Amino acid sequence: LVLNDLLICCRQLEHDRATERKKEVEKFKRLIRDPETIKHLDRDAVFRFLQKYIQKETECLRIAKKKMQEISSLVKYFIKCANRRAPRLKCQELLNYIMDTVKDSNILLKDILSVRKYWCEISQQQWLELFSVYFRLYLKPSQDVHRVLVARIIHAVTKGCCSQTDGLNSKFLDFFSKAIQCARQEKSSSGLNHILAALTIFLKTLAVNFRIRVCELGDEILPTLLYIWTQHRLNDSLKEVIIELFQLQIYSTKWRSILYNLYDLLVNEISHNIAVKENLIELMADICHQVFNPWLQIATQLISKLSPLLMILSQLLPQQRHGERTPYVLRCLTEVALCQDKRSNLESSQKSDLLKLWNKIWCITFRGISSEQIQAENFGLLGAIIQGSLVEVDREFWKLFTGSACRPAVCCLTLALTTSVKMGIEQNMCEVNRSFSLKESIMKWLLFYQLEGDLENFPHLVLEKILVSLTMKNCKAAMNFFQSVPECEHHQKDKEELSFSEVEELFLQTTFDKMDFLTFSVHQNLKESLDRCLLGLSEQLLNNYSSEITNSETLVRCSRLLVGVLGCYCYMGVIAEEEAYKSELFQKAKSLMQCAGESITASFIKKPFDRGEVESMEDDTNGNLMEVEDQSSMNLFNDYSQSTIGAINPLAEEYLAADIRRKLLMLIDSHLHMYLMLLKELPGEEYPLPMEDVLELLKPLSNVCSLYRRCKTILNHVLHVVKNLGQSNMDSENTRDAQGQFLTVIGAFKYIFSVRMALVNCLKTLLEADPYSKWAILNVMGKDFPVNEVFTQFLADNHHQVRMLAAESSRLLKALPLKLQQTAFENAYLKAQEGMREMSHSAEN
Repeated sequence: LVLNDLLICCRQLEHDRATERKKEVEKFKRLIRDPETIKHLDRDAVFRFLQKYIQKETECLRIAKKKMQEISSLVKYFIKCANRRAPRLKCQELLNYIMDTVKDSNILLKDILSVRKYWCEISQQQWLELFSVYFRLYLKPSQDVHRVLVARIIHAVTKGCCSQTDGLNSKFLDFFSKAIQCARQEKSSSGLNHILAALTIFLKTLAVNFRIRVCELGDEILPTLLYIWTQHRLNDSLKEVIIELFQLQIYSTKWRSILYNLYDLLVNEISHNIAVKENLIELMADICHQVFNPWLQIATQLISKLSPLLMILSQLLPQQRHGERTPYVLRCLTEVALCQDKRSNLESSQKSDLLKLWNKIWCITFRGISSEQIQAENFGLLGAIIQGSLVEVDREFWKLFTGSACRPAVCCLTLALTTSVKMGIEQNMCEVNRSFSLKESIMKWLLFYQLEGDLENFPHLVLEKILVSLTMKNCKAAMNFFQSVPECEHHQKDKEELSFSEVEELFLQTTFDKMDFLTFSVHQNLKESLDRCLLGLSEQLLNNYSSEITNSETLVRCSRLLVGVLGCYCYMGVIAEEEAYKSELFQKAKSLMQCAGESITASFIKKPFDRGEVESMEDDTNGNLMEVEDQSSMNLFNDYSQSTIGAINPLAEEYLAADIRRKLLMLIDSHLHMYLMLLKELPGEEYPLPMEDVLELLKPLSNVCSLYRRCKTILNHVLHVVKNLGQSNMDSENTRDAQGQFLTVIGAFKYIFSVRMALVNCLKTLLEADPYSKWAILNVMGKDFPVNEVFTQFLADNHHQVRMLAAESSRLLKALPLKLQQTAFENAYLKAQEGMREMSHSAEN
């Protein structure tokens, strides 16, 4: 046993290069069972799992002293060693992975295998992962596996994920890039460099970024072949140099504009339905670059005509509307005139009209210069549009999109008629936009609109009941008529097995309160509401008993349990007893245990992002439990009858954790005093994470509660210290972190001693190296409401800040932010209050 595999390991010496031809299979067989050998690997077979490197090449690479399958077999053997597959073995997964480099004459068998080997390894580390460059060197070389091409992005992820690291100006690829951009294939996966570039983008000069762009572009422009790459291409400067181009306006961009020239007709290059334009939504977004780089009429001229050509400017139209505000109110007519002709008549003209309607909407806030002639023409078109008055949908959009020209009301007929919400709940609001009273002139409209409200009998309306309710003016003429009207349906359709979960039905629940409690006084009708209570009490237990399928709808139903309160307001504020008192015990445990019920039970970037997988995308089932947890979140939301269910729930939640990360997510989602162990979740949990994960990102919201609390009073900070020790002690590996730890400083009074109610030396230390001074924001609170010697201390800090500024290529242009705009930021704090010494700093200026 102890030596049994050691025999096989001794046999691995005999399964080394010479005699290997059998015992390796026998090992692979010994592998094929190897009882508790991974346990021994967790015990002594790590060395075997390491011999699974160490002996392996000693078997293999020594035997390696045609027929590449031997490697592939050895690869299989490794893959078999890998097929331990519980296994981790990062060292070989480095070294053997290093050994899995070319440069370890290869079968390239690690190509997906390392990629395969990249999942929870790349959970753990990189270290350098400099072999990314070797890999980069590898792809830089001649032979074809497009595998590396996106697998670059893996290395990029390897940097881009936990690395807190980058370098070489990403230049090697960048160098290769335009080199590749001479002529090549395998580009879209290879486009992953853009991501790497995007990844690279951190805290560096867009100038430093600016190199290759048009360089690819025209060379790029020649082929379309993968729009994906092209899209992938379409990305970057359309942010980055857009980040450059969002800038100098306030602050070769012409060449970029020239590079953008390449776009201008690249618009024309579009073959495609609106599909190319649809695909060009990005390019439309990229066209927003073209917005203001002044051509808007040349667009209207490019809009001079045209069947699909309609769609283009039509597409372009919203982009024009969208990509900024402030086109020419002069050009408005130029559009509006051009718009007048086109937008009306076609099957497509609707989209144009919708755009025009949107453009019209876009015209609305367009302001400052009044000639209403266009508006009149529009008001004329307002008829001419309302003249068309026949559509599937976009009129629903176009409606207020026309109506915002105010928002005639002659179509309040169609509003009373709205059964024929998409427009309406808006258009009605757009109508309710007239006044409390104004649009109401027909006394029948409201119930007619409530008869127009017989259609959904539109969850998007969540407050539009009050919007529906807006006509009362204390008349209450139709008041209860509609109230029972569905309440009739509420009875009239009453079935336990029927469709249309009561969500939408309960969606009327406080709509009454959306009239009166909007405008006991509420609790009077609570029965007519409590009708929903049973309606709510209708479906509750069923899957709550069942633990079977189909409850996604119910989850979707339970999704409305996310109608929230969480603050101080009239309207949703009115929802509270309309919810909370409304369900006192109703589902209270009934929902609750269902959680305890739930309790026991292109993607390629996730090799590193298995943690991101560990973050996010795992499981739809119990996403309900999440939806439940969300529904459960109401408890906390409620927590300011049957509250201790919440207390139970955490006490329940307290139990232990893997998908319980999502529970740990819930663990955040939170006596509050007594609740301290709610943290104690993290206390193991965080400690468990060596956390290449963002994981404590949520910890902030948790710490937010910790804040919302912090002897009995004590350990939380003491823990949250460890939370800080999670970082300050870490003193490394954020790229992210501390922004909440920054936020943590609210309520100012060894290892943890210095920080507690000071901590700012970190905030001081927070200054220089970051996404550049990510922390720089954190300046804001720094003194933000101090006391005097505190302000003095704060000054001393402000000094210590000014002091901190000391330490800070274009890293100076970075220090320009990084010392300076940061120190300039350091001002902005001084921009706050007092104890100024204000330009006594600017003495430094």
